[PDB]
Amino acid sequence: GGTILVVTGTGTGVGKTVVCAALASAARQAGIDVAVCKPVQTGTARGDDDLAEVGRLAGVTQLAGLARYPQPMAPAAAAEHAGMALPARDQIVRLIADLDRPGRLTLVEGAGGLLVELAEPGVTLRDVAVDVAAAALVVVTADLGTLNHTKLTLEALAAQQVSCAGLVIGSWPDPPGLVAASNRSALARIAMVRAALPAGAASLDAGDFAAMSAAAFDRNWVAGLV
Amino acid sequence: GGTILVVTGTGTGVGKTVVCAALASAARQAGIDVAVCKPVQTGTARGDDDLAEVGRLAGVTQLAGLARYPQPMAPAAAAEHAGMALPARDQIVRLIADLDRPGRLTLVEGAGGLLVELAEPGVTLRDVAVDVAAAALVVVTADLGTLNHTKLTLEALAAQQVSCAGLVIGSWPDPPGLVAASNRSALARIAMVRAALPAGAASLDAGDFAAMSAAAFDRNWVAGLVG
Ligand SMILES: O=C(O)C[C@@H]1CCC[C@H]1Cc1ccc(C(=O)O)cc1
Ligand SMILES: O=C(O)C[C@@H]1CCC[C@H]1Cc1ccc(C(=O)O)cc1
Repeated sequence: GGTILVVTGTGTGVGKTVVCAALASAARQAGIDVAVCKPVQTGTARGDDDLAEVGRLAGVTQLAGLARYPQPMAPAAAAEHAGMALPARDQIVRLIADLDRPGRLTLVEGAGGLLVELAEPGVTLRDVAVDVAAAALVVVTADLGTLNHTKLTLEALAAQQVSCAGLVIGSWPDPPGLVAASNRSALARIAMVRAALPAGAASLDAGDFAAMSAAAFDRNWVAGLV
Repeated sequence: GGTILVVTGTGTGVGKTVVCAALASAARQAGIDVAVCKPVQTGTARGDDDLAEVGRLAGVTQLAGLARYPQPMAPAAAAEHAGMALPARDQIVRLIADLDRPGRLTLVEGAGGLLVELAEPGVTLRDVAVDVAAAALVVVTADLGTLNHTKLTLEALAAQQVSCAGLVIGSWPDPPGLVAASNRSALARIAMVRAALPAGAASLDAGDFAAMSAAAFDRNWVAGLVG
């Protein structure tokens, strides 16, 4: 196999997808073959499609999903609303395992934070990460409260021996501000901050997004991922 | 001693203080002697004073502070900004132990969420709860994202064998939307939802607050907290 990395976050709406896209873009620009697996998508009624964001922003074509739920809710609630079960754990893990190949960086995107249910019954992205021996990249905010949520997520990773590949600040403000600047220094004291994406990066066109991504990450770190 | 409960939250601004006030009020209405302590208060330059707020709302008079910092930031950053040190672990323990008394419910209000550093080095409200054998009451929101934060918080309590006294929804919308109702149902499957404080509870006067508080908690559960 290659390198499997779950891209999780401290919560919902913290920039997981755009960080997934940004890392994919940087990796592809380093010559790395990149696949993204998002087993479960919700909020499809309003048009959510994080795989398409990755495909458009980063140029990834190996974009694997299993289930799509109309309502913009956590997978379990969206599945309950729709009256249909979430996928099975085996579906998700085998899909990722089949995507994984030598020389490839396979990013795995869940929904919401680390402990949200992704597959029936009650299996999370952390469970999946354990099953496929992935490390976890954790997308954080720079906002008030990020320190607790980041420490909570890192503890939960370590509790099941899922290695933390670093943090990415999903949206970095301009100009920072006292709290954002303080949080960035504090976050760097608990884990490597791999990048801090400029606020609004998710709306860029493909060209600007690739330039942003290459600048966002350390070249050597990206190159060493596989 | 009596019963020590730390009142924590999934994060900042989730209603910890109002919940502390609400529980204090319900317990006082049960005849339970209540003390509330706030090891670390930040935001004094903004006028933040959670003890004064619990006193105003619930009529608690036994209010013990320790460290206070001007800036409305996490304790470590507020202390750093003030050129001050955080308190030491033994100072928070002493502050709580001095309050603990048979038949008394002592509430310890944290700053931000459970894993926030309250004492150097990296000492948290969870560490303090371990030191004083306190259970933890977890204030949650009903908003999108609460489920992950609540499970993260409950796992962190269990990782150190800190009993979870239950959850309190810090603000409950009336009427609830689809997500809030789904979240409350999902929260109750995670742990006991002891109360859901009505939105705007913090704005009530002492009489309406006391009524809301007596209505918000199960009086048997409250009385059961303290022997
Ligand atoms: O991936 C995202 O964060 C954006 C999704 C868009 C639709 C709802 C988001 C999924 C989600 C929301 C709340 C919770 C919870 O833990 O309460 C778990 C997962
Ligand atoms: O008690 C509260 O939640 C209200 C305080 C008012 C001013 C800052 C709040 C404290 C705090 C903020 C962020 C974090 C973090 O983990 O980033 C930890 C603690």
